[PDB]
Amino acid sequence: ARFEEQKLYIGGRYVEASSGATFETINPANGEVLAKVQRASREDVERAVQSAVEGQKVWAAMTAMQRSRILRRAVDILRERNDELAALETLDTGKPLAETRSVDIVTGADVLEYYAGLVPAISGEQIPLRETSFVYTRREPLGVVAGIGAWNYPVQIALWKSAPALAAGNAMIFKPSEVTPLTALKLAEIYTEAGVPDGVFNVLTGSGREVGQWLTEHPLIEKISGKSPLIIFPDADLDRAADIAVMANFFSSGQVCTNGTRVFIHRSQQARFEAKVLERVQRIRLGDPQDENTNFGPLVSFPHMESVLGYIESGKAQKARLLCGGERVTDGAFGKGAYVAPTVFTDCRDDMTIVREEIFGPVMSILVYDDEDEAIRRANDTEYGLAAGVVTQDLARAHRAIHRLEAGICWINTWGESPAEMPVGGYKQSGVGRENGLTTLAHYTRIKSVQVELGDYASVF
Amino acid sequence: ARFEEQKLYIGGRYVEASSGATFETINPANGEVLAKVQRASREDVERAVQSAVEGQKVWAAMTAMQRSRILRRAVDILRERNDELAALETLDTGKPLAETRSVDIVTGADVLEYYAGLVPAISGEQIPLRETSFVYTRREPLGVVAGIGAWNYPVQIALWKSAPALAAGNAMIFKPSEVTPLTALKLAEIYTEAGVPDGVFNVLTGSGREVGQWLTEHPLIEKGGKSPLIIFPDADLDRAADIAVMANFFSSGQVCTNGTRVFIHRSQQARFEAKVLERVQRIRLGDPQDENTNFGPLVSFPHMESVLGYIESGKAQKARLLCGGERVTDGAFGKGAYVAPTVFTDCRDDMTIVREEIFGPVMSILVYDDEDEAIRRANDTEYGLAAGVVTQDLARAHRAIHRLEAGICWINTWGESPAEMPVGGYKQSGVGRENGLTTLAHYTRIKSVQVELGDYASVF
Amino acid sequence: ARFEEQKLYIGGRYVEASSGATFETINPANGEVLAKVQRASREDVERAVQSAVEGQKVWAAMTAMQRSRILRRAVDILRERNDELAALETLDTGKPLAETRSVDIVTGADVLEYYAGLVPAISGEQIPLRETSFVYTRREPLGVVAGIGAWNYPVQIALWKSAPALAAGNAMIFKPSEVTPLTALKLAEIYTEAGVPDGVFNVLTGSGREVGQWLTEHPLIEKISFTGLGGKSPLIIFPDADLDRAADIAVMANFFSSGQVCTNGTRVFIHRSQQARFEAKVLERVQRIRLGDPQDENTNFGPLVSFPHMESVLGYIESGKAQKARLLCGGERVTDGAFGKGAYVAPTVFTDCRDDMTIVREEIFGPVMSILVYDDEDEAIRRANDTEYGLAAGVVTQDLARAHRAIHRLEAGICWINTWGESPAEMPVGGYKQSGVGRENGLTTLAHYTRIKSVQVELGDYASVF
Amino acid sequence: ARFEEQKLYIGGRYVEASSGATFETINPANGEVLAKVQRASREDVERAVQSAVEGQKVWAAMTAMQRSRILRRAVDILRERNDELAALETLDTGKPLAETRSVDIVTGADVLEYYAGLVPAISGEQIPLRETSFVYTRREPLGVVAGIGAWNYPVQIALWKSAPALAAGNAMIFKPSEVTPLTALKLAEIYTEAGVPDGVFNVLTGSGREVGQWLTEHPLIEKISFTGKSPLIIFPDADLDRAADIAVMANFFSSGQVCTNGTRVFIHRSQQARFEAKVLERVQRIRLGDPQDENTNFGPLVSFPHMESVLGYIESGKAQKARLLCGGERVTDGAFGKGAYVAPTVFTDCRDDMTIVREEIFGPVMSILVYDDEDEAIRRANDTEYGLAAGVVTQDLARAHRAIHRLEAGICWINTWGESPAEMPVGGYKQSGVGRENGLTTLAHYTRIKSVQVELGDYASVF
Ligand SMILES: [K+]
Ligand SMILES: [K+]
Ligand SMILES: [K+]
Ligand SMILES: [K+]
Repeated sequence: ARFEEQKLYIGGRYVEASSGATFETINPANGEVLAKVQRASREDVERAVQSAVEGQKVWAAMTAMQRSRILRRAVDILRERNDELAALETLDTGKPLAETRSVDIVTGADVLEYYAGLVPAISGEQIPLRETSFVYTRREPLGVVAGIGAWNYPVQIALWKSAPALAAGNAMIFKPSEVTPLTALKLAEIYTEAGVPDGVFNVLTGSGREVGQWLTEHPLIEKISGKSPLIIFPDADLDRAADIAVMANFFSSGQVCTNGTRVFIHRSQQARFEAKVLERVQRIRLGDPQDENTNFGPLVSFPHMESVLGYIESGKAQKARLLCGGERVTDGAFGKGAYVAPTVFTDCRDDMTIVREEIFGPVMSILVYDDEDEAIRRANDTEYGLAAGVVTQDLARAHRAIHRLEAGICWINTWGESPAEMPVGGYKQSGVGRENGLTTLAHYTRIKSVQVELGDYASVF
Repeated sequence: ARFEEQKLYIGGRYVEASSGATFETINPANGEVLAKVQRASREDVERAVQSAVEGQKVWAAMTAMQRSRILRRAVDILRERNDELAALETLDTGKPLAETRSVDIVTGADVLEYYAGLVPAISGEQIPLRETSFVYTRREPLGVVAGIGAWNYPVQIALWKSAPALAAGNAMIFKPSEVTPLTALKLAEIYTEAGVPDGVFNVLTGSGREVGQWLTEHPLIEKGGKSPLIIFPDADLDRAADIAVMANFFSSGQVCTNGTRVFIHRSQQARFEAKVLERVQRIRLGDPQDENTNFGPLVSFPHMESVLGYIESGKAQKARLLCGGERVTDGAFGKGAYVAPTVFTDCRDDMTIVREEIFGPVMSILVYDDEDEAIRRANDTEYGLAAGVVTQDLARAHRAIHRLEAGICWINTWGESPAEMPVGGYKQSGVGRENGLTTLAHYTRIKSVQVELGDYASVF
Repeated sequence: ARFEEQKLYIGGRYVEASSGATFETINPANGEVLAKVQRASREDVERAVQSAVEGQKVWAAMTAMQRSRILRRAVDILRERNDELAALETLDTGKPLAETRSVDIVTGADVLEYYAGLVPAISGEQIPLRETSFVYTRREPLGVVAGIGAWNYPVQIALWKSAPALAAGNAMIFKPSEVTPLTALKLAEIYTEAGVPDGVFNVLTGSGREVGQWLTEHPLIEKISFTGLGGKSPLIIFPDADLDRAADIAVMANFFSSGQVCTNGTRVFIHRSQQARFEAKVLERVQRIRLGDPQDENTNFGPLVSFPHMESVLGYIESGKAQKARLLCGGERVTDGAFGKGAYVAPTVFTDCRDDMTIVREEIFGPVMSILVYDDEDEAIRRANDTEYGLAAGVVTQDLARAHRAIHRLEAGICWINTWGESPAEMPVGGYKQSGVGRENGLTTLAHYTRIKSVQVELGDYASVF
Repeated sequence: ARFEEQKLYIGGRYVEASSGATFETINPANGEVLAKVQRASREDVERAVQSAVEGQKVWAAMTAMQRSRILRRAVDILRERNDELAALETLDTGKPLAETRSVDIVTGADVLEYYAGLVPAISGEQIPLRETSFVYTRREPLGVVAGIGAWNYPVQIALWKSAPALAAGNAMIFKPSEVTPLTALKLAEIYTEAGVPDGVFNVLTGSGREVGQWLTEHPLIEKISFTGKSPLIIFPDADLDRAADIAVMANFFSSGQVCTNGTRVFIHRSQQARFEAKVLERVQRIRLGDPQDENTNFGPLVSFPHMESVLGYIESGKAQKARLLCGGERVTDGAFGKGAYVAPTVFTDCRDDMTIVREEIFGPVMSILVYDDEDEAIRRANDTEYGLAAGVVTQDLARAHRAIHRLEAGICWINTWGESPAEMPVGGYKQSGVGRENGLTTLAHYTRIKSVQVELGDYASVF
């Protein structure tokens, strides 16, 4: 009710859905209705697909450099409208302006810029077979792909998913989280203004698994779409360790997939470490995310808050020691918002629920260990295997330890800057591996292998 | 009957299954029971997994070049035993020895040889972030992976799947098709004899879907078409007929990539049919162990029954039966699963034999009037595995092939498939560097390591 | 006298050369003096080099993406000034405005845009050696490199050499051809306006081979790129060729830029049975070539680049006649009207040529096509290959097998089937460029302008045999 | 006189030179003549080239896997003949059998084995231009290339140069150092025995610069492969025992005859005394001796002229008042008098203007330089015309990382030394791994691109 009703984006313009049904997007800072948002119907999905199939033909028919300049123009518009997009994202997600202004759009534009540069670097192979025959391969666009948005980093993930897809000559239909639909629409406007052909990037808003499900079932849509340990070794700089543990747990109010929510500390260092974390947590600046001085906002929604409070209650019941936080923040204007205080449990155990399960809120679990191998064994003892980190002054030891840790992303004496080829939100590494940029593009193309026979054809018949 | 009971292969040796159950593998040339074969139980899966987990650590702890040398030793053994493995494959599958001796083991050994030489090249990336920080990557083995066998090219596909997986430092648990389980056990023996550590290549036999599911569900286990052939009016028709015949009757039509929808221009239909007929009439159907045979029985009696059902459907929908169309029962052939080479013509796009994959020796000939129409109809299908054109014109050959929607494309030939695709049959004698490297990457995972050497910054 | 004296370009501005010596650049269309141009001394080379050393440090300190942003701004400016730069190129080279306005700056900007986009992809390798030890690599700028220009595509080649050198983080000192020095200086201004730091692209003009020698001799110049690539490239027209397409290709392959192109197909092989029909088709096309004032956009064939080059070409034409080649058309200087004041040679075709003729054996770099008859395919290929040169080759045929088979048998690096003239980006030849670059060709080129630094780290114990 | 006169190896066989001239190769351990060796003439170079041209065509006509298998067969023969080849290399070079038996042939064969595996991984590209035109590229062999040998790692360098050249489908004409020509010929026989076609690897021996020049001049030779004062900076927080082990290894391995040797050793003033005592103790237990004895780890220099050159440099250091810490003379006791033995030598309190500091010596002579601060050390380290390798020793890896950024050498070591990159034809210890886009990249340098544009549409002409 703050903004006019949000409509579907198909064919370079907004169009009315065919379901007559809507949902609300709520500012988590105050419970205010930001906008009513239209639910795409199945008919509307078909409409987006046909728009996208035709649009993709125009896009693919352009030269590589033509596509590249168009995407580079979208980058420009993104950087000009950075503060405006951030403010909108802050309203929708609850994330502090200090985060959204310096991370979400910035890194998003950066990856779009990066991929735009690789568009003219997509080529195939030639393979000699014999004097009278050879093979050449062509990399062709998939056609139409679908992208499913995240609620923690809406615009960043929209950029992360659409950039390689569009760069590889595909159209994308994007469905943002129902929790956070606003910036995705803004993104689509920007693509259109930058010269991206109609239907190349359509946005379908929808709730529950339905709109996502229709994209999945549609035969013309070619493609679709942690409890990380932090081990503090005995020779760690404890100030660095506490800064890392705090950043790893409370940035974006703990709503990051790669968060280091299981913090292993050696028995001999437990007392000092707890005191240092305590000190850092007490000076966290929780507040209204529209205040530039806030560095810790409310959670993304009320139902998520209730879920986090459920986990915290689980931690108390299971006899984890509560070091700080542990409740909803309700004084002042906070009581109308979805605020959970930065929470830390210690003396945890591996069978505890707060330790086994992803919480996706500001809840750190501190676990005590006695020897190095034990800690690594326990760090690995999980279903997930997303990220891991070690803190130590001995790099030979760190080197040894990361060989033994079963995780795709490993941090040594830092945390949070995730590999550039991974569609996970938060800090992103300001540099990409050539092969990962090119391998990612390669995922959005299919290979055709053409064998040319120049000689006689042999038949056994 | 012919051979002793076949056991499970776990840990560098044969071991007893714990199901108390067996199935038979049958010689399709004469219907004799080749062997009773043990069924793996769920506990036998668990046993194979623990063996594999431990074997993989020994394997992965070796250098890439150490593994490569071992794999090359298996290559050397495979070439020595080529003829013997070929004859066994012919017993189990019915495929002519002339094929098995020159294709199945030769190309499988080739691909093992290829990955052994390529793997030590693989390195990681290093990426500076700023003066005090950098990230690097390394590719690591997945761990234990599962391989599911094909019935049409049992040992070739066993080699095609195990080669990159083993080269990349994984263990594989392999489950051959219940129709054709014999050669996969021989391959396991050969890996062991080559020096592959115990547990690195285990084989579990099983009937139906159960063993497959058990592998799929295991938490420690990490991981057809209706292809069109378009004959353009400027084609050499003799070459076209050669291509169409090979594309339909090699391995008795049991190839995934077969050109089972043959488009011919209306003005050339009559002459093309006569040329196909001349070639079909000299096909040498017979005992597949006889080196002079070039067309054997189908792989099994149930598969024969399914093909005969499709042939019945063709007649029912009034396709014109040009030749073949029945089981061959003369003399000793009536004891085998022999279906004559079969050609239907005057076919239409909506016919069941045209829409559905038969996996038997049934060619469908379709008439077109113009080139755009032939391309449109060729593309009008859910499948998209392979396609080919026959023409002598430079522009038309490339133009047409680029408009066809298939991943494997042939100009003026048929049948030799890219070496990076686990498709049985003839293989291209050449591999793209990127294709080879990419296949290897499917059997590895990337670990990214970021090191901060300076101060760490925090917003809190 | 048309333009003011042209100075050296060092440190983001024009500075005086230390000698008082100058040379002239001449408009080949009318013999007029376009400008006096200063000749650099050895001291100016030192000056330019010291400037380059320092500019390069500032340039290299930026990230690859920051460099690429700046180079993209240069691209934007080049597009803005396309017509102005083309007009100037036409004055200096005598090439038709229709060519310069659509080819020279357009493709040069294209290649700058390509390398700008490609360079931020470059990463290094990490190679584990054992549990406790690894080595990693990094690519680094060479430092200061030099480039030597060509007279036939001055600005296009200046862009071709400076684009990957600069993208990779180096500085370049460029010496354009003394025949055509004007546009290189304009390029230098444009790099500066775009934000390329002072000293990163310096231009030194000079006569003869001395400036080139001083650049080579300097110890702080890491690499020098000379190209200012001989060819006597064959075009084989097979009997099943479309003869109209073949005639079109042959004339484009011989008379574009008035025949002053490294890759030209100056030996045209025709089957004996088709010689007369093919000649008639070439002659028809040659007769409608619009030779004239290059400033007129309607002109498609200009004068040669200089009077001396014209005399050299006329010398070859005299040789062809003396050796009894049959003259099909042209064969003389064009002197009617104002053309007498310019360096104009008529489009010339000899036929009944023989492999031992001088015009067949030697590169002419002028508008002189040699037509040779053959009797079979193996003979054509053998004779096409029988030459010291191995630059380009082309075939015209409608048959799928013959097209690829003949090309596979031809010993040349640049090959064309049923076309001519669009050359690979990785080749520093002027003219039409292919609208697409192989990923590997691009990175390989970038790598020529970098060096590998290799760092091995030992985290564990060190072993000594002593 | 130990062996019969060595002839040229052209076209898979030994043939007589047409120069009428020979030179001698001398065993530096005892002064014995090993062999008279024929000098190739300009006419022999031509003969070798025409043999190479024809052989290369046979080699390139084979399938990629055929070439791969032949090169692998050569690897197996090299493993079989390791000890025999090592003994011969020891005779010719004076390098201890302990080195030659475990390093030279082992690592050479390792590199050939590596490249043999990549033969089938050579391929080109396809480049779309527009719907109606595309380009495909073919990687073809250059043809005939030349390799120039080095005297300090004869067989290893022969292997290092010939392996990618042959794997890429070229023929190579190889010219070993006149100081050490014997093993190159043995390698040539091994290639032939493995099935390499006649002419694909020819060997021409010669003295002076004649053969190398004639090869460079020859119009059918597409490429010639020819083969400083590297600093070792010991930071104040270095483990001095590690520092001393590295310094000693970096200076005295192969009797100091390695290209990448860290002959300028920078030590902080606060650590000079302790460091000197640690170097002294290690140097004193070096086992100088007959290189045929397995217990020897330090042999004579490669030749008598080289010894005299080294002794001249040692005289320069004394004359310029460098402080002699140890060694500093020819070892002449007993049998050693008949050989070319120079004691492991250490100068300290050196200065940057000293000849022994500024010039490369290629002998067992360490120059120790004192410094006061880290940036000064790094500056002085970079202040050399050369810029091959550098190393740092420190316990602070953050510091080491910063320092390698500032050091200008392209081969850098942190807390180690000696193992050079596996793409650089520099003898010695080698890194037991190669990054793909360098092995595969090196192969590319031995091929050229043929680019084929296919036009499927109308051809436009402005005329
Ligand atoms: K919301
Ligand atoms: K069977
Ligand atoms: K001029
Ligand atoms: K010697």
